[PDB]
Amino acid sequence: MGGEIITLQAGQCGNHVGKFLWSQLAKEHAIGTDGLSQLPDSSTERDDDTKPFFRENSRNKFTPRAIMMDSEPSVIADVENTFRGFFDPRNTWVASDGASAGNSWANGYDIGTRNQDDILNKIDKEIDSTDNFEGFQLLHSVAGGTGSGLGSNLLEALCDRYPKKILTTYSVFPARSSEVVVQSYNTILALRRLIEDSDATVVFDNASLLNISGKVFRNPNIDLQHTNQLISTIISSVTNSIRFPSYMYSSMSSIYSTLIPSPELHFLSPSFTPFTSDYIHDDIAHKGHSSYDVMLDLLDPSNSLVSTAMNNPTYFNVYNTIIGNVEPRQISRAMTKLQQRIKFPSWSSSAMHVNIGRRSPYLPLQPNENEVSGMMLSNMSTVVNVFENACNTFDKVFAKGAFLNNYNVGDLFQSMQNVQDEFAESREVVQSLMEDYVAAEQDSYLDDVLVDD
Amino acid sequence: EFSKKYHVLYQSNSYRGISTNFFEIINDQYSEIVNHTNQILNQKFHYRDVVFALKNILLMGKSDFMDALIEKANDILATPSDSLP
Ligand SMILES: Nc1nc2c(ncn2[C@@H]2O[C@H](COP(=O)(O)OP(=O)(O)OP(=O)(O)O)[C@@H](O)[C@H]2O)c(=O)[nH]1
Repeated sequence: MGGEIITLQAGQCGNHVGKFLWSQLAKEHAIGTDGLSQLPDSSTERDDDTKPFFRENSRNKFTPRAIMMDSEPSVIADVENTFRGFFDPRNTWVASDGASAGNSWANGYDIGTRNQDDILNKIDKEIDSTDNFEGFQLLHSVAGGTGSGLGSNLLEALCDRYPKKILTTYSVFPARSSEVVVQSYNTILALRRLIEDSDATVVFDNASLLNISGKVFRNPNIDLQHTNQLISTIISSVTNSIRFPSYMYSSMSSIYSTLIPSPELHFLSPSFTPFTSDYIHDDIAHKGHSSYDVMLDLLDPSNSLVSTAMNNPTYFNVYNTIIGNVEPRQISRAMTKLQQRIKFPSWSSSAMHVNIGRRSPYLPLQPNENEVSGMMLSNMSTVVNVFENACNTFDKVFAKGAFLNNYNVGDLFQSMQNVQDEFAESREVVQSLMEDYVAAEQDSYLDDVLVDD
Repeated sequence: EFSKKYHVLYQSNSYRGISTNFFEIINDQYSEIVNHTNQILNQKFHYRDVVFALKNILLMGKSDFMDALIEKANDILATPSDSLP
């Protein structure tokens, strides 16, 4: 049931996190920044599997199965120059359309619609270079308007172009916005398509990112690159279940089976202990923690990568993947303690799920204090809170219609009325999504199938 | 070569009959030959590797390969297999 997955870099943040993720994967699989595997191709026995994400043209070279898409050629050229020969130049899309004319979602949607033929041709060509394919992993960067529009365009193309492929998505939300109206509008327009077509979506609120980067790093000033490093390490840890396949979860579809209770609830809440492959990772051997402490930290709000807003939060699918030399008795003890310390909906007796991963034989081994790490993903309704304030912005700005002269160009509708209607429809869609999420927080949700048969 | 060596050894130990030298030569012979068989089996036959392969194949120790075979032959398994060439 295991298939290959292709990475999709959309927007400047998307391209940066893709660069960081591919550098992290090259570090784990000893591939480096040159595209040539740092290990000699004479050792055929490899416990990992680069094939789902690396195409192998020459025996020592593994080309990352990813496409670089952006409107700003400067960042693409920079990433290509840093990663000499690592990426494929034919998979770098810029459309030569110049810089983005603003941060409007409509601009990105238009630049994706006009150049849809080229990107679809590139995607089909990449599919031709593979045989067993399962789905894509899209990086939205919804904080940017052009990036969000491009992501929505790719989603609207791939939903009907490949309905038999599972499409997971990664939306990065900012903490504070200089003009909350424009970014809120872009995120709402992207979330509309996320609810419509996206099969799986992982949110990334930048507030917890800034907090963690200020806590674990020594420098008080926070740089965007090592912040994207967090998301890249997260994506590598989650993909470890396929790159370093375990004995329980061996396919992204199987992973989403225990994480997607229904196509409606497809937004997850992440959490991760203090990382070890980041820049300032020397202050990790002084923690002296165990696997039970790792699980506690995974359940702690200080290690969640999104705005917690924990006011008796309802969980739906709590799962975790633990990488390192893990002990089963500590796992059982942690499960016992957490089942006594986690709110569960009374209509479902399904508890949290624990998975154990393996460490790479070429990754730098850490001391016995932080030698084992873990990632946690919990289906929580509090994610809509991240949108709630956003909708609040909508609910307090849509009465007038500011910045309307910028979403009228590019899209198919130049009139104010049609754009207003589309925004009202997107607001209604996100309202219905929040209503579904708040109804899932009740037992009457499951009782709906009991009252009628 | 082992037979020739320990035969010369026992020939040197023939005048004693039943002695402790006989027993210690037997013990050295057993230890050496057992270590040698273990080495030969782990190198030329990959004993522990064979055990790992059997655990991953028959005991389904490798979920990835099992899922691969399942997605490969699900069409044939779903169809009746009364006649299998
Ligand atoms: N944390 C973090 N956020 C980023 C980073 N790069 C971009 N972003 C987010 O993206 C928003 C700015 O938009 P861009 O990513 O540049 O998208 P754009 O404006 O269309 O520009 P291009 O993507 O180059 O076309 C900011 O509000 C950030 O939240 C990054 O490196 N780290």
